[PDB]
Amino acid sequence: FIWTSGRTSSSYRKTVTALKAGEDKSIRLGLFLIISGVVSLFIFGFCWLSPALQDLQATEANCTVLSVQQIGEVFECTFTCGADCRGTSQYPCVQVYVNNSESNSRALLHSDEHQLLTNPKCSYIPPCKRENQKNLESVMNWQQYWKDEIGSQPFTCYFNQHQRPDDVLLHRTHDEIVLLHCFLWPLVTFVVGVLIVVLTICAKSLAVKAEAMK
Amino acid sequence: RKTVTALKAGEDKSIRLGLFLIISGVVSLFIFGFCWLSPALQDLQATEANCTVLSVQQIGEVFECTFTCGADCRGTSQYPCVQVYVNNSESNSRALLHSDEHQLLTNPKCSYIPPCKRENQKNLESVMNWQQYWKDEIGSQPFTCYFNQHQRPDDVLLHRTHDEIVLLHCFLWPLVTFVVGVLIVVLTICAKSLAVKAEAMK
Amino acid sequence: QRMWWAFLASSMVTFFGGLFIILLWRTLKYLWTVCCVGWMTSVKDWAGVMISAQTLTGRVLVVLVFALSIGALVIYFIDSSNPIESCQNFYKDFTLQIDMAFNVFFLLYFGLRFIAANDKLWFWLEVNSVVDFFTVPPVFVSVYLNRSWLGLRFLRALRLIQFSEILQFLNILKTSNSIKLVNLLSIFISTWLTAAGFIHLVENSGDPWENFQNNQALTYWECVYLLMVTMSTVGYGDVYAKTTLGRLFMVFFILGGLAMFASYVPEIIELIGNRKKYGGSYSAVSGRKHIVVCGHIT
Amino acid sequence: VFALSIGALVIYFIDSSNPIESCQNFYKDFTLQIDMAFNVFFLLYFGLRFIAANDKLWFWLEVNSVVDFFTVPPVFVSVYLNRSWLGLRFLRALRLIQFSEILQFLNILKTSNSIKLVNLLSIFISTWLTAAGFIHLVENSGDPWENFQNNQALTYWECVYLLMVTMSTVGYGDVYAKTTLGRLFMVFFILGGLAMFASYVPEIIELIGNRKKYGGSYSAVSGRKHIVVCGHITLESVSNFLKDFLHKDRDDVNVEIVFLHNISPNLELEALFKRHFTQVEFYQGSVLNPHDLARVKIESADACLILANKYCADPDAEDASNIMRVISIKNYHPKIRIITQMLQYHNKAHLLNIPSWNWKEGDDAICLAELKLGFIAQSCLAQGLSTMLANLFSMRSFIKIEEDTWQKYYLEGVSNEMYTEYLSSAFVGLSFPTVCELCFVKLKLLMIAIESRILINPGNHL
Amino acid sequence: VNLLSIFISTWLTAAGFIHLVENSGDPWENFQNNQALTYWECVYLLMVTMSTVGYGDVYAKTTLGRLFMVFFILGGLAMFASYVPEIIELIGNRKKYGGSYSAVSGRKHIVVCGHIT
Ligand SMILES: CC(C)CCC[C@@H](C)[C@H]1CC[C@H]2[C@@H]3CC=C4C[C@@H](O)CC[C@]4(C)[C@H]3CC[C@]12C
Ligand SMILES: CC(C)CCC[C@@H](C)[C@H]1CC[C@H]2[C@@H]3CC=C4C[C@@H](O)CC[C@]4(C)[C@H]3CC[C@]12C
Ligand SMILES: CC(C)CCC[C@@H](C)[C@H]1CC[C@H]2[C@@H]3CC=C4C[C@@H](O)CC[C@]4(C)[C@H]3CC[C@]12C
Ligand SMILES: [Ca+2]
Ligand SMILES: [K+]
Ligand SMILES: [K+]
Ligand SMILES: [K+]
Ligand SMILES: [K+]
Ligand SMILES: [Mg+2]
Repeated sequence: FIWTSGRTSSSYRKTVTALKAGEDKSIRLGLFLIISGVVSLFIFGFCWLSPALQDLQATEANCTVLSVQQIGEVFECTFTCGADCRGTSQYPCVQVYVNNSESNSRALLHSDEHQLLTNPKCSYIPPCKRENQKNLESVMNWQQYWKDEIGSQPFTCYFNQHQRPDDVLLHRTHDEIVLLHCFLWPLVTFVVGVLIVVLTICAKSLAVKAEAMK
Repeated sequence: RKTVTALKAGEDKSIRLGLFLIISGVVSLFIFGFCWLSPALQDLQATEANCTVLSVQQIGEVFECTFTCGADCRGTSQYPCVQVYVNNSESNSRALLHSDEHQLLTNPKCSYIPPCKRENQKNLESVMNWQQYWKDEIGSQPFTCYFNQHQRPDDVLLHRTHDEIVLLHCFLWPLVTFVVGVLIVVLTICAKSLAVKAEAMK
Repeated sequence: QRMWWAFLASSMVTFFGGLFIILLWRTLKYLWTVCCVGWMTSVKDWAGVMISAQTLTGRVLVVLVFALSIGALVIYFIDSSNPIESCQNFYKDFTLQIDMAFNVFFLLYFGLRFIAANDKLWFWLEVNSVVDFFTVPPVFVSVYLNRSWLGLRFLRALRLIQFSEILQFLNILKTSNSIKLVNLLSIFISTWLTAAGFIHLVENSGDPWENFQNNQALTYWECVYLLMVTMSTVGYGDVYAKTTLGRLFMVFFILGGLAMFASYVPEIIELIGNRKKYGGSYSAVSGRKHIVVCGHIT
Repeated sequence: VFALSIGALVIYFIDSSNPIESCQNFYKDFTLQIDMAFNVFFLLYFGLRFIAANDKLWFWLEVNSVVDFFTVPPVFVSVYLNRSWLGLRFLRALRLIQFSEILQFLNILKTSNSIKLVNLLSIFISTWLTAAGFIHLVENSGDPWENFQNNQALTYWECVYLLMVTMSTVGYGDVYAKTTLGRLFMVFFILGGLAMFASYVPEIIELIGNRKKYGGSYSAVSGRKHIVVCGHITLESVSNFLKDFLHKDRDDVNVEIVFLHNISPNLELEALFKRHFTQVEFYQGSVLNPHDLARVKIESADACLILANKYCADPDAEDASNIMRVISIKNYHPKIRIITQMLQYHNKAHLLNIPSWNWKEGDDAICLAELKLGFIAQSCLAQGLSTMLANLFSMRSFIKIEEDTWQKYYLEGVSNEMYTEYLSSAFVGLSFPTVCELCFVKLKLLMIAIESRILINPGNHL
Repeated sequence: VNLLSIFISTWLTAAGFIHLVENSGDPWENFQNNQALTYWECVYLLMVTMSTVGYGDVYAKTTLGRLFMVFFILGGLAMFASYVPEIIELIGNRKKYGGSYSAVSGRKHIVVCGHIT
């Protein structure tokens, strides 16, 4: 068939009873779980490597706001309405600038790395709630709550002089729990695979002793 | 005749290798020759000239540059457009200056582009800085320029976009591959034929 | 709060706790030697007769299994059109009551096959036992929790593997060609549907390292179509997997699914269409004589 | 060597996630120290293979020498320069080619099928990974005539996925090479990689899954007898045997039937065994193998039945094969009851000289030619008696139809078989004719004979 | 040599024809739907089409180009499917056990022949 066409012609002691077959299938399973657990550990390790280093390279700092302002420009958010319905609405842009613990110089605040990447030109984005008036109201609400925060309390912040060279975050975007589960359950798979092999060999060898006893 | 021992197999493998390097070098020479042909002719067809600026001005319109921030992060920022017009040695008529062929092709409507550095204010500051440095260059010194009446019919460049060194390496190392392939065949045949003379000597 | 892990945990705990209990019973049976026809056989024989179609009740049970496998598959097909996780009232959800009853019947059929089994550990590792551990416990958990997750419910399609066996039990399939055709069709369809369900689960729930943000909203039938396009090697590219796990699954399926398609589709098409062109019989005409010629015809 | 090849491959996989060229401190980079040590070990292993080599020039041109020249020197240069380039490091994946050879050295791989499977897997995976690394290098570093501006940011795993899609001929088009060198490489790989995939993937899938379905051994059940059947086993032979053995006119016997044959049963025999699922078991083996004889538990079987090929081309060859089977069974267990079919009578005489052949204990050689010629001779004393005798053995139910035809009467007569059982103390002390006229229609039973042992139709004096 | 010559000449000729047809549009469309395809781009497209990979990044867009593509798909795939395995079988027919024994001074050797299994 689709492999070439026409394949170009044709181009190609046993004292234990039946229990032996079930026990050899149990060895197979336990070995396959050992391999699965190790392979999945490496697969998840390669997938988590870049996110985990990009997170580790960002240090904790103490921050204080230098200023809060609007740049007068506006941007599109997308608002949603069931099945696939979406349209766009404007929001006004705030910028916020902040004191920094590693560079001791100006940097622009970005609430989280998704906000930084969805609009790196701007400091905050409202959840899009239909009309422009509600976006502007929600930006003005956040703006007023940030503008009076002057040295009130040095809030902790996250920074990376190598890849966020003048940008600052309020949150870690890397959930430790999700990473923990991604490395724990492959380890559980491996441990269960070892115990299945061990109990199968323990049962198999005790069957011979219980046979020779008779 | 088969007086040679096991060494025959290593020497025939050495002939194979030397022949494969000869073929590789010739084939890669033709492959690189077809790839360099259009760039090298588009470069050769552009003559050197002496230029002088007629005027420096802004067209009032603005354009997007893209600014970058790690992994894949990019956004866009405006820059104001300058145009610059220049005296020409082949057509003796108006042409628009474009700093290099990549600038010409990224925005042919405009004469310069700032490296995008976040906010609009820094782009406008950097355009005003370049503009002021170009506006007072009136006959100060006829700076050399590159032109092609056949494919840049009213457009002029400050630089060659074709690096001679990169082309030189692209044709040199396939030639080295070919010469090494010949020397391997020659030394293998020289060793093979001297082994017969040293055998007959005994 | 989300509960996806409770359904999955109930299946894993069922499969591995049973496996460990069997292996511990074996170990401790021989370890008792350190410290030192029956009714069991009669019930094992009765269960083995019921499992086969040797009695009217056994035939009824086998037909019920055949019908309820398709019923559960259709129930999964209905649910595949809804959101991935949701809250739904058991006392007011006819499909959840029907699924509850179907899984009761499958639990009973599992219990009968366990009693009839010769080597328990061999039975625990028979794949239609595995299909029951990965499809029966999560229905019980859902009916208890008054919530559902569309998790490993696509494994219901693996129930089609036993169709040829239970047709042979019912004295329906006798010829080798028909048996082979049914086997090939069952294996092809069950593999296709199961693989489509798994890629549907993986595409609709994104990558954990990407924080589940790169999920692709793919319907189950869209995934079925994508799998068919991929198996046949057409590869349109209009629909394709985008998540890392989806592509990792696609790479492993490309090795197996193309060899299955390339082997099974020609063989199925050869098995069908084996009709005799020259059959039938001559129809005599009144008033006209006819002559029969035989022997050396060339 | 086996471990460190995988270690170096994993190190390359780690590095493939970083930028193409970078500066990194050797004294503070555990992966660069580990790579340094791994390449020291490979340099030593290279030196040993060079010393062991017979023709040096042949060794210098062996491809795992070439793989060391293209992977060891650049590690040394990197450790000296305190910098790394992800250049030709994908050639580390070619180290998997020697895995089968070093497994054969370790006395692990012996069978041809396993050796071929390992070779195919190693060649496929190493080719795939190496080609993926090369296309990754070429795509991430653009064309020199385009001044390296048309580069495509492709990850190594993205290139691996693209290569798999291309090899299988699926060609999604979501990911593809865009540079001129990348496409030129794609064109040459399409010629070789598709022929490799189309050839190796079916052959690997054939090599795997070669499992014996009918393995294992019979498990005896306490309180229930079992019977081992061997010799000429085929769909019609088993179907005819099971119709007579399991007939409803016998009493409630629960004797299990175990078949031993060296040919895997076809789909129609497997269906026949499934229709008898609780009474028939089959095990694939040779009757001449004591291991198989122990598997079918022939040491505890009630008897062993040996069916014969009555329509064989060579009766002498068939008789010899049956004689060998009897010899093997008796050699394994002298005290096993053996019932066999013998085509000729001289071969029956040959067989009865076996030291363990005990006709008193119950060894019956059913000679076909003898019994058929005896039945023909009894038809010469009374015509129809061959039919009369033959119908007394085959188990047959009553069949009745409304038509008044000779067939109705014939079938009514055919419904009777010959049986054997012990008879009441209420008939002890009477004459044989008297108990016959008593049994005839009151009990509805006819007696031909009684247990000076076997007496055919006793006189009135007994 | 015959297979290689026929394969390469067929490939290059077909690529040139599809290059001509794509760069000069359809007369009923007044030559306005022409696609600027280079000769090497057409060669790559033909290879992708012959092997049945079908990326879709490059494809014919003119009516004549597609009409040519349809007729080439019938012939070019049968040529590729037949010739590429046969060429790969013809190459690589090397004898693994060639060469000759090299005697070692001070050590004796024994030659064994006949029934070897
Ligand atoms: C008898 C055996 C097979 C049962 C299988 C184990 C299953 C049923 C067990 C394992 C973990 C358990 C869950 C653990 C946590 C919770 C959350 C709680 O708010 C309700 C109970 C619930 C939801 C449990 C339900 C039963 C559960 C899912
Ligand atoms: C259902 C799960 C959760 C528990 C399994 C029950 C286990 C522990 C018990 C119940 C009955 C037991 C079986 C009873 C009879 C036999 C036959 C003997 O020749 C092998 C052991 C075996 C097969 C026993 C193994 C252990 C066993 C299967
Ligand atoms: C490692 C690189 C840099 C140098 C290699 C060493 C060179 C100079 C020397 C050292 C050992 C030498 C080999 C020693 C023994 C033999 C066997 C003889 O019958 C033919 C010459 C031959 C095959 C020699 C060839 C040249 C040789 C390989
Ligand atoms: Ca009767
Ligand atoms: K294809
Ligand atoms: K395709
Ligand atoms: K395609
Ligand atoms: K495509
Ligand atoms: Mg049984």
